[PDB]
Amino acid sequence: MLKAGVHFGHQTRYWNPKMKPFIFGARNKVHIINLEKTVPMFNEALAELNKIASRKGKILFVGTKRAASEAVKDAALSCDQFFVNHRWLGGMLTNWKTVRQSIKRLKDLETQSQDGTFDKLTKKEALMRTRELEKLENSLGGIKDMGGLPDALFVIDADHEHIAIKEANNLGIPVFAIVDTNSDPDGVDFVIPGNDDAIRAVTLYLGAVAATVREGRS
Amino acid sequence: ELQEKLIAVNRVSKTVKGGRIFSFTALTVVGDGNGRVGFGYGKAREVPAAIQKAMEKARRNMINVALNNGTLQHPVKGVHTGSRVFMQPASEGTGIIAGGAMRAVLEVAGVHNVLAKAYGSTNPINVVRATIDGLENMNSPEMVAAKRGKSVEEILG
Amino acid sequence: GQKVHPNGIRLGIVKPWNSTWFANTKEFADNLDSDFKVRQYLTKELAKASVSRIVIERPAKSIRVTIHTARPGIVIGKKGEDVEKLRKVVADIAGVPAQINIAEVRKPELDAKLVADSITSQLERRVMFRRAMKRAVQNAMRLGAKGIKVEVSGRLGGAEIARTEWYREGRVPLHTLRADIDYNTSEAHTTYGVIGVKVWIFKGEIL
RNA sequence: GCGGCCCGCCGUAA
RNA sequence: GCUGCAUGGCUGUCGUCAGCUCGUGUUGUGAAAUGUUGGGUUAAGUCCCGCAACGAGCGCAACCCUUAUCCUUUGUUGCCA
RNA sequence: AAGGCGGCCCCCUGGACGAAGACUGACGCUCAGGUGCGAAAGCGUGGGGAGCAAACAGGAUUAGAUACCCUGGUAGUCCACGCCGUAAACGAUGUCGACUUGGAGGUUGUGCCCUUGAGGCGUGGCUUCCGGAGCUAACGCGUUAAGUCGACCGCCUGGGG
RNA sequence: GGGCGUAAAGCGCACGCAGGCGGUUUGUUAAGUCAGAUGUGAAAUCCCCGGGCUCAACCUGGGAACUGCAUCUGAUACUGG
Repeated sequence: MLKAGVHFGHQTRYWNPKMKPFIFGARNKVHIINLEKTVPMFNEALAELNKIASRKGKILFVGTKRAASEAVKDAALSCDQFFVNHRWLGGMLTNWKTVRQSIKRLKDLETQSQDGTFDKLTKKEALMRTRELEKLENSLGGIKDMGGLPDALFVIDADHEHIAIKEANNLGIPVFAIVDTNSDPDGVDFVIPGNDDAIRAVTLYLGAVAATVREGRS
Repeated sequence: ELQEKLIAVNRVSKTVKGGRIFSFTALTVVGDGNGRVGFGYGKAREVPAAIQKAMEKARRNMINVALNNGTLQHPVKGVHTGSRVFMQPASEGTGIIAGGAMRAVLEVAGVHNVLAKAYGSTNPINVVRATIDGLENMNSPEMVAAKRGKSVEEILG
Repeated sequence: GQKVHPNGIRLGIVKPWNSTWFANTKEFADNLDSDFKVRQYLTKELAKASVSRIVIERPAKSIRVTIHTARPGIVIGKKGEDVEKLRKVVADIAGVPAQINIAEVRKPELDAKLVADSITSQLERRVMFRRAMKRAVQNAMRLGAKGIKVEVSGRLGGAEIARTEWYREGRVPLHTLRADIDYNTSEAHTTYGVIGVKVWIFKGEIL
C-alpha cells in the first residue's frame, strides 16, 4: 500500500499496449507500474472474494512457474484452500468427468501403501507402483479429494497461465489474476496489477490473500 | 418441452492406404417456446449416434432473443462468411414464410409472424447462423431508451 | 482366413472337452460314428429347448449323455415320459445301456451358442440386423462381462456384395491363452442366402 | 558433385 | 448340370511387417486436425523426459510346447556301482 | 512518373527533401476523345566488328536425334540518324484526400542538453521485416491496408469457338 | 439490389481540352430546393363503400387514385448565381 516493496513491469521492449492506463513514465527504459491505482481496486476485489469464502468458495491457486511455485502451496491449505503446482493439465476443468477417475485411482492406490507388498512380495511391481503413485500425486497433490467445480480461482501469472484463464471463461468462473506489463486483461477482470516475477511481491500478495480469506468463514 | 428439429444428414468420406472410410454428420437445432434457441453439429460413424451426439451439444448452448407476440419490429439484415440473409416483421395473420432451415429456426424460436428471404449460398450450415445473424444483435425498444438516457415515450415519439 | 480358432488353442489348458473316454485304434471309427449319430439325433427334436452342448462319456462299459439347457421344463416335458422315450430310442441307436442327465444354464444370455441361436431366430422373421445384435450386446454387458464381440456376414437384404460388421465392448484379448472365451457360431437359411453369426464372450481370466 | 533408359485398348464393385 | 461378379464357412496374400482405432475435451464455417507429435532409447506405438490433451481397445512382449543343469517319488520288460 | 540508370574527369540541364522567414489569395482533384515517352527482339541508310552467338556444317549419344554435349561459324549484339509501339511492361493491387493499438530496423535533413564518444530528449522524408482490431472463400493484408469513408476514371458477365 | 491480389475483370506510364466534383465566410439572390391554394390529368378500366339479376360471373350508384402537367403566393436551412 505504501511500503513500496513491489517491483514493476518487465521492459518497454516487451509491453502489451492494452495496459496503457496502468503505467508510469519509464526512466531507465523499464516500465513503472502505477501503485497509486493498484491499491484501491485491489482492496475492493479482496472484499468480495473474502465474502465468497463465506459461501465455501473452494478457491484454487495456480503458481506453476517456479518463481512462486513453493509460495503458492504455503498460502494453500492455510485455512482450507487448494492448489496446483506442476504441469497444469489441459482441460481438467472442462473435461473434469474424465480426470476425476485419476483422483479415484489415487484414492485406490494410497490404500495399497498399507498393503501392496504383503499381498505379493514381487520386487518388480513395487518400484513401478511406487513411481506411478508418486507421479499421480505430484500434479494432483492439492486436488486429491476435491468434489469438483471450484467457485473461485486465483492466478499468479496471466499469459503463462492463459490456458487456465480460457478454461475459466467458458464456465463462468470469476478469476483473480496478477497481470504484468506483458499480459492483458481478458478473463474475469478482477485485475491485480503487480510484478509477477518477484518473490517478495508474490509472497506479500499471497500473505494478504491468505489473511483475507481466513476470516471469510468466521 | 423444448423443440428439436433435424435438418441435414450427409455422408462424408476420408481416404487412407487401405481405402476410403465413411462417416455421417448431422445438424440439429433446439429451441424453447418463446426465445431460447441453439444449434449443434455433430460428427459420428453412424446416423443414430450422430443424432444423439448433436442433440445434447445443441441443448447446452441456448441463447435468448427478445420478441413480442411472436415477432419483434426491426428491419434486421444478417451476414456471414458466404451466406447473406434478411428478415423483417409481419403484421398479423401471415404465417411464416422463409427457406428450409430458416423455417425450422424461426418456427422453434417463437416468432409467428415474420417475413424473410435468403440470398447467396443455400448451404444449410451457413444459413443456420440466421440466429447469430440478427437475433443476437436484435435491439430492444426499451433498451435503446435506457442507453440513450430517455423514456420509452420520447423514443417512440 | 487370418485367425486361429480360440477354442482349439485352449482345449488342454483352460477348457474342458465334449467327449472324454477311451477306445483303442480298432473301435475308434464306430465309436465316433455313434457319438455323431446320438448328438445329431438329440439336437434335432430338442431345437426348441435351449440346448447348449451335449457331453458323451463311456465308462468302458456304458454310454452316458449330459444335456445343458436353461429350460429343463420342456427338456423333461411333463414327466419322465420324454426322458424314457429318449433313453429307449438311444438304446435302439446304441444297444449298450444309456443314462440321461440334465444340466442347468443359469444365464441364458451367456452361453454364446444360445445368444447366437436367439439372434438368428430373430433374424429369421424379417427384422433389421442392427437392433438384434445391439440388444444382444446390451444384454451381454448388462449381466456383467469384461468383453463381448459379435460378427455377422452375408446378404443383408441387398443385392450388393455381402458386408461384415462388428460391435465390441470391454477387453477380448485372443492372444492371451489363460483368458477364457466362449465362442460359437450359427447360421440361418434366409431367403437371400445363408447368414453366419459369430460371438465372443470374455468371462474372465483363469489362473 | 553430372553417360542413357520408351509405352500400358473401351465400359465396369454402392 | 449353369451361376465364386449373389452367397456361409475354409485358405493364400502383403506380413510375425508394428502399426491400426475409440471416449471426452479443446482448434477451425468446413472436409478434418490433436491424442498417435518433439529429445533420448527398444526386436517392437518397449519405455523415460517435454508437450491441450486426459484416458482407453485391437495389436507388441508374457502366460503354451519342446530342449539345455541339477533336486525329490518309484525300479519291470528298463540299470549293473 | 514507367521502361530504366554503375571506371575516372570536365561542360549544359531537370526533379524531390529539410530548418526558418516573406509573399499570392482557392488559382484545386480526376479526365471520354487528343498528345508524349516506352525492355528485348525486328526494319531502312551509312560506318565498325575483339568476344559471344539464331541460321548453317561436321563430330558424338541414341532404336532413331531433326535436340540436350563437343569443334567451327554468318545475321545480330556496337555507333549515327529514322521506324516499329509490344513484354509475367507484375506489388498479377488505378489516381487524389481523411481517420484508426504497436514494434524492430536501414538511409537521409534538423534542434536541444556534459553534445566529451558511439550518450540520451526529440523532430521531418523515403524505405525493410513481424504483427493487434478489423476484413477475407481461404491463402493472407494489416498506417507504405486487401480496415472505415468521399471525388473522378477504366474494365467484368459459363467454358470453347 | 453486384464485382476487379490468386476464380472474369485496373489502360505500360504520364500531360491535358470539353465534362464531373468543390476549403472557410459575409450580404444579396429565389434558379434548383421545401409549403400552400387555383385548373387540368376524358370516358372506360383497378381499389373501397354498396346494390340488382336464385349468389355468381354480368350490370349499376357514389368515394379513392388518376403519382403527372400548368399558374399565383409563401419558405431561404442546403446547393447554384
